[PDB]
Amino acid sequence: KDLRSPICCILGHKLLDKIRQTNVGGITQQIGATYFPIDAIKAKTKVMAEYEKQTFDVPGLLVIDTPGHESFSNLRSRGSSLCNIAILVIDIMHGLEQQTIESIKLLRDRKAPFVVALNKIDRLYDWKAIPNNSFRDSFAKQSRAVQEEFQSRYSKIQLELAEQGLNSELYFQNKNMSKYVSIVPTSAVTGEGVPDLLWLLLELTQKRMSKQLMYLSHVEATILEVKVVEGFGTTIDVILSNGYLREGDRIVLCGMNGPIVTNIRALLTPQPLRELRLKSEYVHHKEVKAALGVKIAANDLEKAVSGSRLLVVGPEDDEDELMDDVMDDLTGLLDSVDTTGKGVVVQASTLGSLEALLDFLKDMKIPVMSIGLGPVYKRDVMKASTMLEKAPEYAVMLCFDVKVDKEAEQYAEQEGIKIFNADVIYHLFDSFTAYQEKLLE
Repeated sequence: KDLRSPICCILGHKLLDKIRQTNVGGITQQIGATYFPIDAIKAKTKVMAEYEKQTFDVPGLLVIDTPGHESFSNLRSRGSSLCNIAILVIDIMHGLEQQTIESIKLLRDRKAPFVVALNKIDRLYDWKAIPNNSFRDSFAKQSRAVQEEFQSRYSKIQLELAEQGLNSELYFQNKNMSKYVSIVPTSAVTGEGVPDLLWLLLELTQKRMSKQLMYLSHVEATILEVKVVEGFGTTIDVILSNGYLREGDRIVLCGMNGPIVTNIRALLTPQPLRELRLKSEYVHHKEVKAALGVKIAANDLEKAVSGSRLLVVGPEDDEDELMDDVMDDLTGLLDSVDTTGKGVVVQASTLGSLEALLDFLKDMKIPVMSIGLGPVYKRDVMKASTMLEKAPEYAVMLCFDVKVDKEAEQYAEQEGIKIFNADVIYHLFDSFTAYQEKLLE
């Protein structure tokens, strides 16, 4: 069979610094991701033969490495196209951070599958480490004492997980993955448990997600970043999870003001050699194939929507129809709102973030007049102005993980339009409630 390389991401507070380490093969830094060829994974999971059967039927594994929630930029309905499984990192020493708690809620709302990497086991007192060893092997070789510290901290964390509504189990004791998330103890410092983690990701993707890895005729590529690069203008960073992209390809994209159609001018990956980075930070490719994180340079990318997908226009294909098709997600979001009624104006970083926020605002019966994506401008604030006479209360903008232009802020202040901006939804809610209540007293 020709199976796709599965794609995963890490939700962490560096663990991936340890996984990406190789000792004198073929692990490559890509754009916004790191790719692990299957042979490298074999080498790194060699010690797992002691405990498990091994399966190597995929070309490799792609790890989305950016620091945010970029793996959830698209609609949840296309989630698996962007990321097959998440790794929720939890500190064994000081337990759950708040960021961890949010990540748990986000994962539940996205309905995304994940495992837990229970990191920092080295910090257990008198931990005697065996570099890059499997967990069970190093653990059996610890003192009874060390084994007991592990059990204590582990149980504390299981409690803290149960408090976020999660039941949890060590991965080799999970017989009910539908009920229990698997826990893999790791050390970013020593590398211990990393073989276990690789084996487990391989296992879950190849065994319980075989259909997701099945060969696909058509391209699957999702926009994660829209970034200016001097010499290229506005570029886009994408995850190509299926198919091929070629220099010169006619592509259509979802944009803030409608569909964009353009032609690929360059396909770019990072330049690994220091000396060559003096000449260019990138390697140009005539053609690339999944699974990879790649930067695309093309004209007219300025209004591109993060989380949107790419369609390649074939000689046979109708461009106008495809242009309509690409919009479907954003348009579906637009249909969820009544532009006529009284309501707030909403603006979000990505299709996924916009969807998560809209779902929330509907859950709270909070009406929304207008919808938007990306950085906030004065023209965007102006949308809420109409609200002021009809309702003082709804003349507000609810913004998620976006930037507000100074001009927009001054305009809002001078107009008495409230701008609430946060990177966690409940912050927005609390601010809005507070505002309404203030208006009441």
